[PDB]
Amino acid sequence: SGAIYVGNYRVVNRHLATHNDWANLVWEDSSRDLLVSSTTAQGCDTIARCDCQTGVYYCSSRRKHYPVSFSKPSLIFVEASEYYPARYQSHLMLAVGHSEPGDCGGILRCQHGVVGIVSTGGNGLVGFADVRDLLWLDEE
Ligand SMILES: Cn1nc(C(N)=O)c2ccccc21
Ligand SMILES: [Zn+2]
Repeated sequence: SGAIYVGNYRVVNRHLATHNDWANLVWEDSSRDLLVSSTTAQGCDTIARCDCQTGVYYCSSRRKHYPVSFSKPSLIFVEASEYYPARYQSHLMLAVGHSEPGDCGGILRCQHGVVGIVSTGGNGLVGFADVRDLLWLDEE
């Protein structure tokens, strides 16, 4: 579980989005597992714009922030989980590290701020959904 609070926008895993998220929707994408909803207050998190392939993510199923090297945002295949079956997901960066399904929402961060959130993985791999290619999050 976890969200990005960038201004009056809550960024969540689409598969973990609440009735309130859909009742106050902005943008969503099934192939990216990303949903942005509206908020009644500006947030405490800033977004990264960069091509960094290193940072740190929160792994809830360890209560640890792990340093990680991670791929650039691109197309990958995922295996069956509690939410989705074995499918492909886009704009998804991968790294070596522990992730279960419940680790989704945990933030990934580089020097430039928030890179994205846990969304995918398996077999000592963790997959992050990129929010760096969503520049509109900073404004409006
Ligand atoms: C981080 N993570 N997200 C999923 C998913 N949404 O299917 C997954 C599945 C297996 C292992 C790790 C995983
Ligand atoms: Zn950075």
